[PDB]
Amino acid sequence: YEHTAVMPNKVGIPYKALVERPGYAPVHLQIQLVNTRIIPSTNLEYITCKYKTKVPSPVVKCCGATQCTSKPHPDYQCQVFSGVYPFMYGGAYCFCDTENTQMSEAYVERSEECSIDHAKAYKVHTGTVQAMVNITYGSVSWRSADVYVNGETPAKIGDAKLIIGPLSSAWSPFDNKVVVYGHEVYNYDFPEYGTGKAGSFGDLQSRTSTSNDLYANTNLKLQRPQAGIVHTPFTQVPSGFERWKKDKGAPLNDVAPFGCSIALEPLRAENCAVGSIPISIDIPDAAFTRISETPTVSDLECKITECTYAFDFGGIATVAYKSSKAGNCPIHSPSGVAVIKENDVTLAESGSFTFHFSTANIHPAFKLQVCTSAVTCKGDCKPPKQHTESFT
Repeated sequence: YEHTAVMPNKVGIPYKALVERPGYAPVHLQIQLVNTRIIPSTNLEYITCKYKTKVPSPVVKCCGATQCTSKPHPDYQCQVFSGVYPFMYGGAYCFCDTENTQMSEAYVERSEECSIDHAKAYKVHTGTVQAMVNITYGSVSWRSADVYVNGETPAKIGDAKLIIGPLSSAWSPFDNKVVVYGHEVYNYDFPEYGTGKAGSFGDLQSRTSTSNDLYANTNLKLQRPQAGIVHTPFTQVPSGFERWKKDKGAPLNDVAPFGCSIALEPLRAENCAVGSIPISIDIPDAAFTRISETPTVSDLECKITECTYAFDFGGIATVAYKSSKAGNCPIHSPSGVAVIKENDVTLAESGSFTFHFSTANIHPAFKLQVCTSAVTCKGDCKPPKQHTESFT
């Protein structure tokens, strides 16, 4: 058999239904989401970190002069200072007194912390969405399995064949450009490709964690060594990675709508309850039984004892019933007013039983259906005083 419906995209609660083909006894289907992962497709543009300005030793070219060349280093800086006469330990340095020479040489590179703490700049496309469902039907125990959310791909949970999706809405918490740092992700909308602005977010952009070409823009500027002393002073804007790491906005783990955490390894968005899931289950024929051996149910009445429209199962009702034969058969309320905790009941001779339920209505109007027959419990005027509520 094959039963189709639509269920809500909510994780913790189960979705219950009664699938029934005439001639056979109904079987209770109960399928519950556990995970719901809208996983986009990401490619790593670069990883930005805090820089380090390495300074190879300055060559002091006594009497004469030493012009330099340009070199293939990131943010490399030449300039030569004139008239230094430096003073090392235990004497002066090369008394020419108009040396016309000094070589301040500074260039940017990755720091040792760059391999431990870096912010990766991912681009984002729509990608895919999947989940992991847990299903029970009839008498078979709970069985769970990862399943794609789309109309095409089926899934073998036990023996029954499952098809869910596509998701009723294409909304995703992410957007075209995101930044991953640590365990968290930020919707920083403008990672820069090869155009850094000297210390905002992108100032040392490395195409990967080990690229041998680090686009460095830090306004590295060399300065005169004053009063005749050998050192390579410089002055650059503070790190942009440090600035972003300091004054970032809130993460997307804490401002994402629809209440979803953000797993990082596939860069998922777990349990983000929005929309609906079309559902189509294919149950084995063996799961059904001939209606001859199941309890026929007639001479039925439903008295509501007491209830309250809270999230939890704040409801009790009792149905009186005149038996046909002893057995065990299911319950389900297909209406949207009430949701019933109990799945199956043992009907003995004159079996009158009770069931608990939850509702959001002041005066309910749900109709219970117990083992191939329907009884309407109008319900009483119930008082007031995380779970399933229609609330319409």
